[PDB]
Order: sequence, then C-alpha cells, then structure tokens
Amino acid sequence: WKKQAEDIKKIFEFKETLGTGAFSEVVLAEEKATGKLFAVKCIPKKALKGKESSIENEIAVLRKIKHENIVALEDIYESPNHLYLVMQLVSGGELFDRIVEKGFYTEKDASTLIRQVLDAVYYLHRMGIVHRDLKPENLLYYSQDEESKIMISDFGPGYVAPEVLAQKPYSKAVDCWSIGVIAYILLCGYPPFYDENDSKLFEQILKAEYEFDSPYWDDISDSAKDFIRNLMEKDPNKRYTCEQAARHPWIAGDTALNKNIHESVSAQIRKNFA
Ligand SMILES: Nc1nc2[nH]ccc2c2ccccc12
Repeated sequence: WKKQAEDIKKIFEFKETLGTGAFSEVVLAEEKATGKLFAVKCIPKKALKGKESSIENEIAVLRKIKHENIVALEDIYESPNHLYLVMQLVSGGELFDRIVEKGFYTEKDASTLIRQVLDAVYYLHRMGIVHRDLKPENLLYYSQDEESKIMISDFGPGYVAPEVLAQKPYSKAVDCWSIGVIAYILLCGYPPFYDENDSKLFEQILKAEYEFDSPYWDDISDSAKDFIRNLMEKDPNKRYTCEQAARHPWIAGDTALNKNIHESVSAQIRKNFA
C-alpha cells in the first residue's frame, strides 16, 4: 500500500507551504507524471520513533476510506527518512471568507455547515480518532461552487473544552464542545469566550461562562441557542454527542430560520478577526 521513493522530488514538485507544524509540513505539490495537484503532508520518520508501526497501521486503515466531508488520503509515499501523505487538494476557499463574501446568509446555511461537520466528526470518532483541534481554519470548501460541501482539511485556546483546560482526562466529547463553539461563531461572527487577561479567559472557559448577547443574538432562534447550549455544556457527560446533536431539530428538523443575518455576522467577523 505504501509507495517507495529514493527521493520524493522524483514524484512531486513542491511549491508553497499550505500549513506547518513543529515536525510536519503540508505543501502544495504537482505530480510530475500527470500535472495533477495535491496537498502533501511531509513527516520525518524520526518524529515517529516509538510509534511508526502503529501510525502506519492507522494510515493503512484510513487510506481505504473516503468521507464526503473529509479530505481524502490519496496515496502514501515513504522515502528513507520521511513519510508523505498525499491528500486531496481543496480549492473552494476558507469558511469565513465565503460567509463574508456571500451577500445572503441564514441560520439554515449555518445548520447545513454544522451538519457536515457533525457527520465527519462522528465518523472520525467511530474510527477511534479524537480530532482535538476543530476550528474554522480546519474547515475548507471543496469548490468555489455555490453548493459546495465543507470538508475537514487535516486531522492528526478559545476552542478547547473545559475538561482539557482543567488538565482532566478527556474523550471524544471535546470535539462536540469545539463544534458548539464553531456554531456560536457561525451565528454571530465572534467567539463566545475572549478576554485581555488569560487568567480571566481561562476561568471563563473553565466555568463555561458565555452569553447570547444583544443585539447580535436577538434574531437568532431559540432552537439554535438550545442547540449550542447542549454542545457548549461544561459537563462532558451531559454534553451532547455528535449523534445526539445530529438529531436536534435545528439540524434534523426545520427550526433553523431563513432570515438573512449576513450584515451583522459579516461585520462581526471583520471586526473580531485579523
Ligand atoms: N487547499 C488545501 N487542501 C488540503 N487538502 C488536505 C490538506 C489541505 C490544506 C492544508 C492547508 C492549506 C490548504 C490546504
């Protein structure tokens, strides 16, 4: 299942970096033999010592499975000192860019986005993967198309579950928390937790102290607010799972509203982000 290469540059031409890490980089790559473009995660095997066999095991499982809302693992190359995960390149744009660019945006749009995330994350959970890093930057649109699906582009402070911050043992529930936070931002354009002093901010998250403040939340449905409250629940045992969230009427039913909330959400995204 793994292809072997003396040197990865015999296969690909590496252009821009798409993403970095202490010991991992995702690069835009052209397959020299075909012209086709991919996102290639470059991993030093030295960074895997003590886990190489087990990581390779897991990658071998995931290579055979494509989820609609997760970038596909197209191929694995192994060179003498590196592993290369050849991934589907996504061209559709970043999540917030499209929302600010759209001229029309409703709760039903936000609900459609979260439903996709729930589906992807449920699958990852079944496979034994806790993402731990779900945030808007890891969500990319497949195409520039109007009807484009959203995709998780990559998997292994303000988005992290209280039980983590409290240095406590944690589970797949941490992802359901993050999804709640993303849904919060999708409905108002600002993060639910933020402060100057990290001591304030850490405590706000620990205590799950947030509000649906006016005027931003005034035209948002009770159903959406309830949805978010069930995911941004301090107690991971009471917190909705992905499966429970996907059954909530705001997702599964018809309670998501049809009101154009673009003007306020986009103004807040512009003002709250770089
Ligand atoms: N356009 C992109 N496609 C990608 N497919 C898999 C990862 C990834 C990626 C990672 C960082 C930045 C951009 C992209």
